Amino acid sequence: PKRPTTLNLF
Amino acid sequence: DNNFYSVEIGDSTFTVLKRYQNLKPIGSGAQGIVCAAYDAILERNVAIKKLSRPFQNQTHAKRAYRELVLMKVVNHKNIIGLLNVFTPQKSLEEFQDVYIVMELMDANLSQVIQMELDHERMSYLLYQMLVGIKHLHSAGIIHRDLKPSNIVVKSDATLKILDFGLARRYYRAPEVILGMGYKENVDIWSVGVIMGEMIKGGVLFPGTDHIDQWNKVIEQLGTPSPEFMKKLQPTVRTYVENRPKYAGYSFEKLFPDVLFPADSEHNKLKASQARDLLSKMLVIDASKRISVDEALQHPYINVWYDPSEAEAPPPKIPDKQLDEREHTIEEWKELIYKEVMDLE
Repeated sequence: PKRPTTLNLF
Repeated sequence: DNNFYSVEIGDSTFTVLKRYQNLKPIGSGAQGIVCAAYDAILERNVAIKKLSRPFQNQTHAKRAYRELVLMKVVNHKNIIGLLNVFTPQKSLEEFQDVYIVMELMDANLSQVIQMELDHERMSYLLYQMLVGIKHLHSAGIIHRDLKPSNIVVKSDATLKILDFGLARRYYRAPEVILGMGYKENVDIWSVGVIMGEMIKGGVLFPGTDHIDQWNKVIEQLGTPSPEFMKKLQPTVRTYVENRPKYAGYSFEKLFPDVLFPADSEHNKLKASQARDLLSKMLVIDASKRISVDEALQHPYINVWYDPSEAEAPPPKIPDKQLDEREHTIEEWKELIYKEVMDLE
């Protein structure tokens, strides 16, 4: 279950 | 010259260390306007927030003091990092502004609510808030004012909490808005709302003032228990007890599948667990509302659980400080000043 590392601030 | 210097950002004058260049206004958190700046020494984007004569008034000073001590003594991957504080005035005589320099994040949650998260994001973000919150709490600090404006995120999916210049519109727990008397899970309502908002993708209770919420809130969750109404002030019980009465809706009908993303490859990251957690958090009666630990232990959240994130040693206050007194103008100034000078 891996921690996200990206997040799109569009 | 004297280390400092002055730029006009609109009507506001920022006076700051020469190392801080290229200030851009980025917004205003409760008690101060905030600039983004380039920090020429660290070679890094930073954020500078100014409190113009924070000793001005009883309110202001209580909060600025809280914020100062706290920002020093509290440190954690999920709480905005302090980098520098200063005043540019060279004496207690002449002292009036405080400048707090912090890390600069990419965005406040306002914002994440707007976009279309998968489950591991929604969960992980929430996990991070909860962990930051558990940290505050472990040193008997209760934020009471958590909301998307005062929670920031980064484009690597880290989240940090700003603010204790309130810590000690309808995101505030009912126990709080009803002069009722509170406890640590007063912060869990906040999260419940925010999560609710993350799922819905917009405002959870399309409601204007700090009691037009109330109706939209009770309309939806349902009128709170009789033997919760007691607990209220006779002053207030009358008002609440008088409102129309609502059954509420189930959490399935309030947060239905269609609003959630696809059930992840992972066992626990599912709309039924999200709904579960939510219905345990977004509860009106605080003594029926989940604590931070339970939320952390909850199948939707615990997938990320890390003892070294979640069980760090509490910040330690002098408990000499715990705003146990009111003051006069002069004293506050001195206190703040001592505190700020202490921070240089």
